[PDB]
Amino acid sequence: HMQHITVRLPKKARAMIVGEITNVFKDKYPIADKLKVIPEYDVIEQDLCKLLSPGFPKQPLRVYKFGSRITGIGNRSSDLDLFVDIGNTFHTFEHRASNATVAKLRAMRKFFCDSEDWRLINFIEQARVPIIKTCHLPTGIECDICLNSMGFCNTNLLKYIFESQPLTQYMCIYVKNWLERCKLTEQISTYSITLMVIYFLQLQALLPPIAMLQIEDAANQAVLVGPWVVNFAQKSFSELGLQQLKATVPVIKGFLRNFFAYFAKFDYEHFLVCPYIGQANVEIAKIERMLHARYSAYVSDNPECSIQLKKPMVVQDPIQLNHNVTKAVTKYGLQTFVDYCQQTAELLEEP
Repeated sequence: HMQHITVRLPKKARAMIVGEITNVFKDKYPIADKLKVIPEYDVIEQDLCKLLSPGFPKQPLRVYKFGSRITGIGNRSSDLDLFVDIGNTFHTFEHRASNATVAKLRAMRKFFCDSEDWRLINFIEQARVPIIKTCHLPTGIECDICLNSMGFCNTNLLKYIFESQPLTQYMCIYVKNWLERCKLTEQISTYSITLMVIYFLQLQALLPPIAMLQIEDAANQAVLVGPWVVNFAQKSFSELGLQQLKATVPVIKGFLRNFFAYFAKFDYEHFLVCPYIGQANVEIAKIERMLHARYSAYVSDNPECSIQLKKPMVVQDPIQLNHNVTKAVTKYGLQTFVDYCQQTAELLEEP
């Protein structure tokens, strides 16, 4: 659509970008760090167990917290994501929820509804990942409750990445806020652009390929959720041979300029963002042959569950390798993102 005219960067974004990088982080980073762990979360998880256990007597029940609060890029308005594991379902993968999973979520709904400690906000059973959205009234924190473990698994990977290489965390706080000010979150999520930051830094030799953390040998076995390897070697970057930078304003600004310039000129027709492989120029035409043998076997028995590559923008989840997290980005949404990237890189320059 008017592909010959650049989509103008929104003024709400422009003001943030041309304003000092300091003001971006002065409050936001300390807040995000603090929100990795606060006692409110223990209250939420204790209340969730007490609420739901009677509904599932004799089954084990464990609560796993995840999402932006837990990884260190949240703010006070952020939700908290919770995987409720009833009956040791952690290692079970369902690309689309099973009838059994849906029946469980439907049963859980009335508990939040009847309970005075919880306000039911929405019940979403048609999504790829069905969720219950509910406010925990004693803390006021909005919670997304799901029934599979993949988000928790990628949260733990992000936490390792952010703690090892804090530049990654600063960059993700910045680009999260940039997406919001650009009004792009309908199309590109915080998690998607987090994977884009990770991939970009892998290309700079500042983060390992995820595949390199998941070598399967005598010393290292996989934790499998269905066909997906969800654990990783928690090696020091010293051992990996990767330098660990101190995030300063000038360091952050230079890496952000290069991030936006890179994705402004990325060839989305032929290549995908691929933190699994962590190397430059990963071809859409080749990725499905570059994955572990479990992927090929999984698609054989689930032929409609292969990664969706016939899409404008391909960003592959590094653990759930059949998931293009940007599969809903349209041609015009991608043009908009590219144009906003181009204009942001321009405003971060300083000859």
